[PDB]
Amino acid sequence: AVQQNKPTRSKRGMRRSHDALTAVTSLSVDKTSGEKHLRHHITADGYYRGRKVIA
Amino acid sequence: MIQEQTMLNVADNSGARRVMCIKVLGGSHRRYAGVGDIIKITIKEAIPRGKVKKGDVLKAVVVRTKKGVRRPDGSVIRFDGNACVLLNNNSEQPIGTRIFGPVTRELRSEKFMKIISLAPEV
Amino acid sequence: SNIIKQLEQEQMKQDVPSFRPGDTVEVKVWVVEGSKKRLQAFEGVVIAIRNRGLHSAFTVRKISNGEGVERVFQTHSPVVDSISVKRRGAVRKAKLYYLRERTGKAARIKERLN
Amino acid sequence: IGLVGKKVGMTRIFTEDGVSIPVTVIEVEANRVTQVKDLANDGYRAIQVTTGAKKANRVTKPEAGHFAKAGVEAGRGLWEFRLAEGEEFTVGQSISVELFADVKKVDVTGTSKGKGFAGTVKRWNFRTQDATHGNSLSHRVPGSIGQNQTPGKVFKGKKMAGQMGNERVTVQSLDVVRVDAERNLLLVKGAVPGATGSDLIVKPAVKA
Amino acid sequence: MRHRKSGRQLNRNSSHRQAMFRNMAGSLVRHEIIKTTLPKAKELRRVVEPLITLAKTDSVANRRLAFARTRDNEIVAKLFNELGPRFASRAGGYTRILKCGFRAGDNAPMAYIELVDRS
RNA sequence: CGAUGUCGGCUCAUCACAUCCUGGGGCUGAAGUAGGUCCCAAGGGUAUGGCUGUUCGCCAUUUAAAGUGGUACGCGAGCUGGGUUUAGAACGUCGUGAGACAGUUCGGUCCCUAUCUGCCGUGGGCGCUGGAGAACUGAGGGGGGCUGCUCCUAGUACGAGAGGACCGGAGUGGACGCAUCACUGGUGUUCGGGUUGUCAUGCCAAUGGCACUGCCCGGUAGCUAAAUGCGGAAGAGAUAAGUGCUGAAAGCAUCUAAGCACGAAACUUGCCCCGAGAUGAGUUCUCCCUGACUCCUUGAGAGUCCUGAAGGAACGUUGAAGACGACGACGUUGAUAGGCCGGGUGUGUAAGCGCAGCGAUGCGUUGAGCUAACCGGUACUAAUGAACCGUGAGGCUUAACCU
RNA sequence: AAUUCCUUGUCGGGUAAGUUCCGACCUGCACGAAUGGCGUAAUGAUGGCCAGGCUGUCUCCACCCGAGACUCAGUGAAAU
RNA sequence: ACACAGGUGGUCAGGUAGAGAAUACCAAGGCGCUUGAGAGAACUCGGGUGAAGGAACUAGGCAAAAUGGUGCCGUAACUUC
RNA sequence: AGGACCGAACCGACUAAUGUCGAAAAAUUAGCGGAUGACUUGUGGCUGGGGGUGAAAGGCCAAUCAAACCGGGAGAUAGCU
Ligand SMILES: [Mg+2]
Ligand SMILES: [Mg+2]
Ligand SMILES: [Mg+2]
Ligand SMILES: [Mg+2]
Ligand SMILES: [Mg+2]
Ligand SMILES: [Mg+2]
Ligand SMILES: [Mg+2]
Ligand SMILES: [Mg+2]
Ligand SMILES: [Mg+2]
Ligand SMILES: [Mg+2]
Ligand SMILES: [Mg+2]
Ligand SMILES: [Mg+2]
Ligand SMILES: [Mg+2]
Ligand SMILES: [Mg+2]
Ligand SMILES: [Mg+2]
Ligand SMILES: [Mg+2]
Ligand SMILES: [Mg+2]
Ligand SMILES: [Mg+2]
Ligand SMILES: [Mg+2]
Ligand SMILES: [Mg+2]
Ligand SMILES: [Mg+2]
Ligand SMILES: [Mg+2]
Ligand SMILES: [Mg+2]
Ligand SMILES: [Mg+2]
Ligand SMILES: [Mg+2]
Ligand SMILES: [Mg+2]
Ligand SMILES: [Mg+2]
Ligand SMILES: [Mg+2]
Ligand SMILES: [Mg+2]
Ligand SMILES: [Mg+2]
Ligand SMILES: [Mg+2]
Ligand SMILES: [Mg+2]
Ligand SMILES: [Mg+2]
Ligand SMILES: [Mg+2]
Ligand SMILES: [Mg+2]
Ligand SMILES: [Mg+2]
Ligand SMILES: [Mg+2]
Ligand SMILES: [Mg+2]
Ligand SMILES: [Mg+2]
Ligand SMILES: [Mg+2]
Ligand SMILES: [Mg+2]
Ligand SMILES: [Mg+2]
Ligand SMILES: [Mg+2]
Ligand SMILES: [Mg+2]
Ligand SMILES: [Mg+2]
Ligand SMILES: [Mg+2]
Ligand SMILES: [Mg+2]
Ligand SMILES: [Mg+2]
Ligand SMILES: [Mg+2]
Ligand SMILES: [Mg+2]
Ligand SMILES: [Mg+2]
Ligand SMILES: [Mg+2]
Ligand SMILES: [Mg+2]
Ligand SMILES: [Mg+2]
Ligand SMILES: [Mg+2]
Ligand SMILES: [Mg+2]
Ligand SMILES: [Mg+2]
Ligand SMILES: [Mg+2]
Ligand SMILES: [Mg+2]
Ligand SMILES: [Mg+2]
Ligand SMILES: [Mg+2]
Ligand SMILES: [Mg+2]
Ligand SMILES: [Mg+2]
Ligand SMILES: [Mg+2]
Ligand SMILES: [Mg+2]
Ligand SMILES: [Mg+2]
Ligand SMILES: [Mg+2]
Ligand SMILES: [Mg+2]
Ligand SMILES: [Mg+2]
Ligand SMILES: [Mg+2]
Ligand SMILES: [Mg+2]
Ligand SMILES: [Mg+2]
Ligand SMILES: [Mg+2]
Ligand SMILES: [Mg+2]
Ligand SMILES: [Mg+2]
Ligand SMILES: [Mg+2]
Ligand SMILES: [Mg+2]
Ligand SMILES: [Mg+2]
Ligand SMILES: [Mg+2]
Ligand SMILES: [Mg+2]
Ligand SMILES: [Mg+2]
Ligand SMILES: [Mg+2]
Ligand SMILES: [Mg+2]
Ligand SMILES: [Mg+2]
Ligand SMILES: [Mg+2]
Ligand SMILES: [Mg+2]
Ligand SMILES: [Mg+2]
Ligand SMILES: [Mg+2]
Ligand SMILES: [Mg+2]
Ligand SMILES: [Mg+2]
Ligand SMILES: [Mg+2]
Ligand SMILES: [Mg+2]
Ligand SMILES: [Mg+2]
Ligand SMILES: [Mg+2]
Ligand SMILES: [Mg+2]
Ligand SMILES: [Mg+2]
Ligand SMILES: [Mg+2]
Ligand SMILES: [Mg+2]
Ligand SMILES: [Mg+2]
Ligand SMILES: [Mg+2]
Ligand SMILES: [Mg+2]
Ligand SMILES: [Mg+2]
Ligand SMILES: [Mg+2]
Ligand SMILES: [Mg+2]
Ligand SMILES: [Mg+2]
Ligand SMILES: [Mg+2]
Ligand SMILES: [Mg+2]
Ligand SMILES: [Mg+2]
Ligand SMILES: [Mg+2]
Ligand SMILES: [Mg+2]
Ligand SMILES: [Mg+2]
Ligand SMILES: [Mg+2]
Ligand SMILES: [Mg+2]
Ligand SMILES: [Mg+2]
Ligand SMILES: [Mg+2]
Ligand SMILES: [Mg+2]
Ligand SMILES: [Mg+2]
Ligand SMILES: [Mg+2]
Ligand SMILES: [Mg+2]
Ligand SMILES: [Mg+2]
Ligand SMILES: [Mg+2]
Ligand SMILES: [Mg+2]
Ligand SMILES: [Mg+2]
Ligand SMILES: [Mg+2]
Ligand SMILES: [Mg+2]
Ligand SMILES: [Mg+2]
Ligand SMILES: [Mg+2]
Ligand SMILES: [Mg+2]
Ligand SMILES: [Mg+2]
Ligand SMILES: [Mg+2]
Ligand SMILES: [Mg+2]
Ligand SMILES: [Mg+2]
Ligand SMILES: [Mg+2]
Ligand SMILES: [Mg+2]
Ligand SMILES: [Mg+2]
Ligand SMILES: [Mg+2]
Ligand SMILES: [Mg+2]
Ligand SMILES: [Mg+2]
Ligand SMILES: [Mg+2]
Ligand SMILES: [Mg+2]
Ligand SMILES: [Mg+2]
Ligand SMILES: [Mg+2]
Ligand SMILES: [Mg+2]
Ligand SMILES: [Mg+2]
Ligand SMILES: [Mg+2]
Ligand SMILES: [Mg+2]
Ligand SMILES: [Mg+2]
Ligand SMILES: [Mg+2]
Ligand SMILES: [Mg+2]
Ligand SMILES: [Mg+2]
Ligand SMILES: [Mg+2]
Ligand SMILES: [Mg+2]
Ligand SMILES: [Mg+2]
Ligand SMILES: [Mg+2]
Ligand SMILES: [Mg+2]
Ligand SMILES: [Mg+2]
Ligand SMILES: [Mg+2]
Ligand SMILES: [Mg+2]
Ligand SMILES: [Mg+2]
Ligand SMILES: [Mg+2]
Ligand SMILES: [Mg+2]
Ligand SMILES: [Mg+2]
Ligand SMILES: [Mg+2]
Ligand SMILES: [Mg+2]
Ligand SMILES: [Mg+2]
Ligand SMILES: [Mg+2]
Ligand SMILES: [Mg+2]
Ligand SMILES: [Mg+2]
Ligand SMILES: [Mg+2]
Ligand SMILES: [Mg+2]
Ligand SMILES: [Mg+2]
Ligand SMILES: [Mg+2]
Ligand SMILES: [Mg+2]
Ligand SMILES: [Mg+2]
Ligand SMILES: [Mg+2]
Ligand SMILES: [Mg+2]
Ligand SMILES: [Mg+2]
Ligand SMILES: [Mg+2]
Ligand SMILES: [Mg+2]
Ligand SMILES: [Mg+2]
Ligand SMILES: [Mg+2]
Ligand SMILES: [Mg+2]
Ligand SMILES: [Mg+2]
Ligand SMILES: [Mg+2]
Ligand SMILES: [Mg+2]
Ligand SMILES: [Mg+2]
Ligand SMILES: [Mg+2]
Ligand SMILES: [Mg+2]
Ligand SMILES: [Mg+2]
Ligand SMILES: [Mg+2]
Ligand SMILES: [Mg+2]
Ligand SMILES: [Mg+2]
Ligand SMILES: [Mg+2]
Ligand SMILES: [Mg+2]
Ligand SMILES: [Mg+2]
Ligand SMILES: [Mg+2]
Ligand SMILES: [Mg+2]
Ligand SMILES: [Mg+2]
Ligand SMILES: [Mg+2]
Ligand SMILES: [Mg+2]
Ligand SMILES: [Mg+2]
Ligand SMILES: [Mg+2]
Ligand SMILES: [Mg+2]
Ligand SMILES: [Mg+2]
Ligand SMILES: [Mg+2]
Ligand SMILES: [Mg+2]
Ligand SMILES: [Mg+2]
Ligand SMILES: [Mg+2]
Ligand SMILES: [Mg+2]
Ligand SMILES: [Mg+2]
Ligand SMILES: [Mg+2]
Ligand SMILES: [Mg+2]
Ligand SMILES: [Mg+2]
Ligand SMILES: [Mg+2]
Ligand SMILES: [Mg+2]
Ligand SMILES: [Mg+2]
Ligand SMILES: [Mg+2]
Ligand SMILES: [Mg+2]
Ligand SMILES: [Mg+2]
Ligand SMILES: [Mg+2]
Ligand SMILES: [Mg+2]
Ligand SMILES: [Mg+2]
Ligand SMILES: [Mg+2]
Ligand SMILES: [Mg+2]
Ligand SMILES: [Mg+2]
Ligand SMILES: [Mg+2]
Ligand SMILES: [Mg+2]
Ligand SMILES: [Mg+2]
Ligand SMILES: [Mg+2]
Ligand SMILES: [Mg+2]
Ligand SMILES: [Mg+2]
Ligand SMILES: [Mg+2]
Ligand SMILES: [Mg+2]
Ligand SMILES: [Mg+2]
Ligand SMILES: [Mg+2]
Ligand SMILES: [Mg+2]
Ligand SMILES: [Mg+2]
Repeated sequence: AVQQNKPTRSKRGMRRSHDALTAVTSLSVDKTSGEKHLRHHITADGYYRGRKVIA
Repeated sequence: MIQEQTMLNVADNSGARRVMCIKVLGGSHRRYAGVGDIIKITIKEAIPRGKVKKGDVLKAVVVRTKKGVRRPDGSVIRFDGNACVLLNNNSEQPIGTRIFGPVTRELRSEKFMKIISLAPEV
Repeated sequence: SNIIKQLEQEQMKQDVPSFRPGDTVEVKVWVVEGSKKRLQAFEGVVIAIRNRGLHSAFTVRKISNGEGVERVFQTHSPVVDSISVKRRGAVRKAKLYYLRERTGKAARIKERLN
Repeated sequence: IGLVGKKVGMTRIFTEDGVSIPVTVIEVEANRVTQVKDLANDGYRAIQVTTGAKKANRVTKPEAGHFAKAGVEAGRGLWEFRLAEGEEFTVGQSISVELFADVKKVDVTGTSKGKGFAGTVKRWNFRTQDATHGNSLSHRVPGSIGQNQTPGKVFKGKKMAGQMGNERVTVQSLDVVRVDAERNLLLVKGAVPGATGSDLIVKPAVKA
Repeated sequence: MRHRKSGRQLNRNSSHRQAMFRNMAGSLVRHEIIKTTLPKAKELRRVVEPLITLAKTDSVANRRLAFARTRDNEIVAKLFNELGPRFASRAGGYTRILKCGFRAGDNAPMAYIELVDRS
């Protein structure tokens, strides 16, 4: 337990280098409607692979 | 699977009714005996007319065990009681004239050919 | 797999008589006195049966002289010569381990006879 | 030399005298040679083999070309074996299980089963501390890991909790039982590393 | 280490986990479509699809089993009468998963589960 | 002294050699067996119990041995708190008394989520000079090194007898390690059954809920040890202690000063693992990119239209892989998972009805029904067309050199 | 001996083995008669020792069931 | 000090089993405890089961395990009867 | 009849584990003692700091006790840091 003496801005930074989260960069396009969504996920309106799923 | 503090019923008629293993012989840090291994015994209960009195330290051979004896074929022979035959420390050989109950084939290691002849089964 | 199942099916002796648990079985067993080759008997009540094809087995309990003996036989072993059935028990359990705790009159079982 | 082969469980062979010898069933298909490495090019003499069969898509171009060089079909994975001076093989040659017909004992190498992050009790056979008799939050822990001021440090190669298994290991001098030429099997006495389906690099016993 | 094992614990005890599938399987058959967490949807398949097979052979013992499971005579009535003969030609795969993003209050990966018909 | 937790035990160790065992030797008041001492040797091994807080010690029984020490009399941010040092009380003793006494006796809170170093695991980044995917090489590092007893040589050598070998060889043990789950078993709150109380589905019957899985009996896969395989090696190099050969200095002599040999579990290899971040960044193999333009301080400059490859990542189904990353299998040109079908297994004769009975119940249909992770199949459901990052023939200086 | 220093006194019992325990011996360092002496049934979350039963306390750990630990989203400390 | 698993006096006392206001399951009536979702490592916590042995553990059977109800039969030394 | 027996309420606090920047400035969980009396408890009184009260531990007297707490002498004094 307990730090003997405080770490720096640098160390604190060096630890956080990996905390940066990645983007999706992989948006789909629905065949019929042409709406953007995640791969293997349904659309906002309710489509999946050019067919109506949920009203 | 016999070890220090294991109590044993006695197969032969030397005198002892119940005995206790005080040591397993034949190596350092040796955990268990069984099958037909030598152990050191103390007599915790003896009959009045027997050859050996109570609280006497002597050697013995484990003839029956509850955990049992494995064969070469994959079969196993178990029993319903851990049992041993008493021996004469330096002389070896069984003290009792007769042996009650069965005894396994893996006991057939010469020196014990006296023990197998007296036993009724196996 | 098929590769294993092919290796198991060739070894299995194809003439094992059917017996249930609670049957008074008399197993014949090959024993060897150095040079000799004898057939020992081992009559007793069947307590448990393990079916795994080639890896099958069964427990025979025999209350011999003095104390009880319990012998697990590997059904497809060449040491097991033959497995004759004397009686068939009217028990309604696969494993009869409660018979270890019983002796004499309590240990005896009803006859099937159907 | 040695052969590659998939582990296919275990069985037991009943010998006529009585003994039920426990055997591992190793399928050893036609191990076909992709490259013959030698002292002119490589600085050592060896053969690279393959076995099984990838689907016509999962193999990439760099790997698929490597197979066209020899002319063999794209077998799944690739392995190498060092030649023992005298023996010499050709590219596109199909080695069979018959190489183990003459030998008695074999070293089987494989990938041991993955136990994961194992503790010191499991991994290094550490003794658990007293389960009661006062004990507080330290039953299965390692206990001490060093001295004091003197090293002022834990020594390297200290036995600690970590990744157990999923490592290449060799069980040496396993006695061969049967060499099924027709079914392409190699029955060996005992148990070999890895689970059913894992790849086994079998070879003759170095400890002769 | 859980090698070769099956069944998701889902941060619950056994009797609870068996109940929440008994409720959710009942709910799926009634409404014919459900929004739930992607693993709950996945593990609902293991429970529901065996009820649809049991529902094909309409008799008594099967009704009593299908009532021993579910524990709702309505769901046992919607099985056998409707969903039994409707999934007669189809050999397995009576249910279908469709991922629908994430839950607002906790970011759980949601997923619609429904019967392969809705007509 | 604005605190460096003091004995003993447990867990975990690690080094020294002044070696307890195992290995190699000299002398011996060494016939052999067994010693005695001394020399080299630190590779590996080195009790379990009774008593006491004990360390130690004595005692019982093992063992080849039960080594001596260092490591804050190793190790309390790892555990214990029996002892010693708080407050209570008592005994003896000392004190007129308050109280006091390595004199004794009974009872008496052991805190800390780890920043850094270190250590065991496991990844992301960039590098290794076109990119990519594979297969190696090995610098270097780590692992492993225990040993009994039985028989054979041989009742041989040796010895008056009794006793009893070296040197070799074989077998089977213990301990320890590695692997595995074929067997024997354990486990198995996801499989089957019995059954107590009570509540429920209208009720009977049949189910289910709750009672620690309500209590039990069995048990599939998995994981597993007490279960079953395997291991320490022979081999070589250089030696330690020692034994020698030839041979001076020193007509001889003497193992050495030239020259030449032997010689141990030590040392270097051999056996297993990791391992080119080995920046000294090695090799082999295959794969992929062969288009334009302007711009100025003409530079490995900076640009612009186009092209986007090999391949990777991402996403999905997932795994005998896994904390998370990662690692492996599969994505419709498909058995990756779920289902479904058929087994196998398990439990042990379901339900309904029928009959015998006053009733409980008994049969009968019936080895039935129900069967988790098993096995073999099967595209029925879900794994989507695409996007995405990754480019455009890869410096300079020489040398060997092909036209 | 809650008192004994020399001390693990000496002998006996129990145990394979007992610095503890129980019985006795007096050599009471330094017991002793209402700061009570010696007995003593009953009683005790009392101190010491032995036996049976029972047990994962242990030989020697194994698996299983939940709650955290671990990952994702939200909120978000502390000693130093 | 808190929407803090603490403390706080009196009254009302349904069913089944039970000696019972114990306990189990329920009724009336009330609640699911103001972070969830995954995964199913070590390790900790609370539990379950355990082959053979059975106090060998340890300062000490600490902790667990075990015994357990009602009726009847029977029940020793010692005793202040 | 009983400072009788077993055992809930109630009162206690022997053991263990958990907790030890806790859920809690003394608690939780499983066992544990008393439970018709020297019992326990509600409401209101009385006793005051060298004073009280104390089946006596130097215990308790508002989370404070070998002499409370608050204000004052008061910036006590300090050969000490
Ligand atoms: Mg500082
Ligand atoms: Mg971070
Ligand atoms: Mg004696
Ligand atoms: Mg053995
Ligand atoms: Mg069993
Ligand atoms: Mg493609
Ligand atoms: Mg791929
Ligand atoms: Mg690969
Ligand atoms: Mg794995
Ligand atoms: Mg272990
Ligand atoms: Mg292991
Ligand atoms: Mg231990
Ligand atoms: Mg404690
Ligand atoms: Mg702690
Ligand atoms: Mg604890
Ligand atoms: Mg604590
Ligand atoms: Mg700790
Ligand atoms: Mg802690
Ligand atoms: Mg130093
Ligand atoms: Mg230093
Ligand atoms: Mg061998
Ligand atoms: Mg699976
Ligand atoms: Mg789980
Ligand atoms: Mg959670
Ligand atoms: Mg329940
Ligand atoms: Mg709807
Ligand atoms: Mg909805
Ligand atoms: Mg289910
Ligand atoms: Mg099913
Ligand atoms: Mg069917
Ligand atoms: Mg300081
Ligand atoms: Mg210590
Ligand atoms: Mg010790
Ligand atoms: Mg130790
Ligand atoms: Mg020396
Ligand atoms: Mg010396
Ligand atoms: Mg010599
Ligand atoms: Mg060493
Ligand atoms: Mg060395
Ligand atoms: Mg060496
Ligand atoms: Mg001990
Ligand atoms: Mg004792
Ligand atoms: Mg003491
Ligand atoms: Mg010491
Ligand atoms: Mg010492
Ligand atoms: Mg001393
Ligand atoms: Mg000593
Ligand atoms: Mg000792
Ligand atoms: Mg001795
Ligand atoms: Mg001795
Ligand atoms: Mg001896
Ligand atoms: Mg000896
Ligand atoms: Mg000696
Ligand atoms: Mg010192
Ligand atoms: Mg110390
Ligand atoms: Mg210490
Ligand atoms: Mg420390
Ligand atoms: Mg103490
Ligand atoms: Mg005092
Ligand atoms: Mg005076
Ligand atoms: Mg003192
Ligand atoms: Mg004192
Ligand atoms: Mg004392
Ligand atoms: Mg004390
Ligand atoms: Mg006390
Ligand atoms: Mg204490
Ligand atoms: Mg305490
Ligand atoms: Mg404590
Ligand atoms: Mg601590
Ligand atoms: Mg680090
Ligand atoms: Mg590491
Ligand atoms: Mg990386
Ligand atoms: Mg990467
Ligand atoms: Mg890069
Ligand atoms: Mg280059
Ligand atoms: Mg190049
Ligand atoms: Mg290149
Ligand atoms: Mg490259
Ligand atoms: Mg090297
Ligand atoms: Mg090395
Ligand atoms: Mg090493
Ligand atoms: Mg030896
Ligand atoms: Mg002879
Ligand atoms: Mg002679
Ligand atoms: Mg002889
Ligand atoms: Mg010699
Ligand atoms: Mg020798
Ligand atoms: Mg010798
Ligand atoms: Mg030899
Ligand atoms: Mg060790
Ligand atoms: Mg082992
Ligand atoms: Mg299996
Ligand atoms: Mg079910
Ligand atoms: Mg019933
Ligand atoms: Mg009702
Ligand atoms: Mg209902
Ligand atoms: Mg009713
Ligand atoms: Mg009914
Ligand atoms: Mg019926
Ligand atoms: Mg039930
Ligand atoms: Mg209910
Ligand atoms: Mg309830
Ligand atoms: Mg409860
Ligand atoms: Mg009971
Ligand atoms: Mg069982
Ligand atoms: Mg079983
Ligand atoms: Mg073996
Ligand atoms: Mg050598
Ligand atoms: Mg050499
Ligand atoms: Mg040499
Ligand atoms: Mg000369
Ligand atoms: Mg050796
Ligand atoms: Mg050597
Ligand atoms: Mg040797
Ligand atoms: Mg090599
Ligand atoms: Mg190598
Ligand atoms: Mg390797
Ligand atoms: Mg390693
Ligand atoms: Mg590795
Ligand atoms: Mg690397
Ligand atoms: Mg490189
Ligand atoms: Mg180079
Ligand atoms: Mg250009
Ligand atoms: Mg230019
Ligand atoms: Mg540019
Ligand atoms: Mg562009
Ligand atoms: Mg692009
Ligand atoms: Mg192109
Ligand atoms: Mg591609
Ligand atoms: Mg592409
Ligand atoms: Mg790339
Ligand atoms: Mg998945
Ligand atoms: Mg990721
Ligand atoms: Mg990846
Ligand atoms: Mg594909
Ligand atoms: Mg399949
Ligand atoms: Mg197909
Ligand atoms: Mg069928
Ligand atoms: Mg079956
Ligand atoms: Mg029947
Ligand atoms: Mg029937
Ligand atoms: Mg039923
Ligand atoms: Mg029926
Ligand atoms: Mg029935
Ligand atoms: Mg009839
Ligand atoms: Mg009738
Ligand atoms: Mg009548
Ligand atoms: Mg049948
Ligand atoms: Mg069946
Ligand atoms: Mg199924
Ligand atoms: Mg399948
Ligand atoms: Mg499809
Ligand atoms: Mg097809
Ligand atoms: Mg289709
Ligand atoms: Mg260019
Ligand atoms: Mg070119
Ligand atoms: Mg160029
Ligand atoms: Mg006295
Ligand atoms: Mg007194
Ligand atoms: Mg004394
Ligand atoms: Mg005696
Ligand atoms: Mg004595
Ligand atoms: Mg004791
Ligand atoms: Mg005395
Ligand atoms: Mg005097
Ligand atoms: Mg006095
Ligand atoms: Mg007087
Ligand atoms: Mg007086
Ligand atoms: Mg008095
Ligand atoms: Mg007195
Ligand atoms: Mg008294
Ligand atoms: Mg009292
Ligand atoms: Mg007591
Ligand atoms: Mg006592
Ligand atoms: Mg006694
Ligand atoms: Mg006794
Ligand atoms: Mg629970
Ligand atoms: Mg928690
Ligand atoms: Mg994900
Ligand atoms: Mg967070
Ligand atoms: Mg702060
Ligand atoms: Mg709240
Ligand atoms: Mg209270
Ligand atoms: Mg009031
Ligand atoms: Mg009223
Ligand atoms: Mg009634
Ligand atoms: Mg009531
Ligand atoms: Mg209640
Ligand atoms: Mg009711
Ligand atoms: Mg309500
Ligand atoms: Mg919560
Ligand atoms: Mg868990
Ligand atoms: Mg537990
Ligand atoms: Mg636990
Ligand atoms: Mg069970
Ligand atoms: Mg057990
Ligand atoms: Mg048992
Ligand atoms: Mg016992
Ligand atoms: Mg006892
Ligand atoms: Mg002891
Ligand atoms: Mg005892
Ligand atoms: Mg003691
Ligand atoms: Mg002790
Ligand atoms: Mg207790
Ligand atoms: Mg209990
Ligand atoms: Mg009773
Ligand atoms: Mg009774
Ligand atoms: Mg009754
Ligand atoms: Mg009486
Ligand atoms: Mg008596
Ligand atoms: Mg009298
Ligand atoms: Mg008495
Ligand atoms: Mg009186
Ligand atoms: Mg009264
Ligand atoms: Mg009373
Ligand atoms: Mg009382
Ligand atoms: Mg009471
Ligand atoms: Mg209550
Ligand atoms: Mg309390
Ligand atoms: Mg307290
Ligand atoms: Mg309590
Ligand atoms: Mg009570
Ligand atoms: Mg009481
Ligand atoms: Mg009072
Ligand atoms: Mg009062
Ligand atoms: Mg009060
Ligand atoms: Mg009061
Ligand atoms: Mg007043
Ligand atoms: Mg006043
Ligand atoms: Mg005043
Ligand atoms: Mg008071
Ligand atoms: Mg005082
Ligand atoms: Mg205050
Ligand atoms: Mg005080
Ligand atoms: Mg004052
Ligand atoms: Mg003044
Ligand atoms: Mg001042």
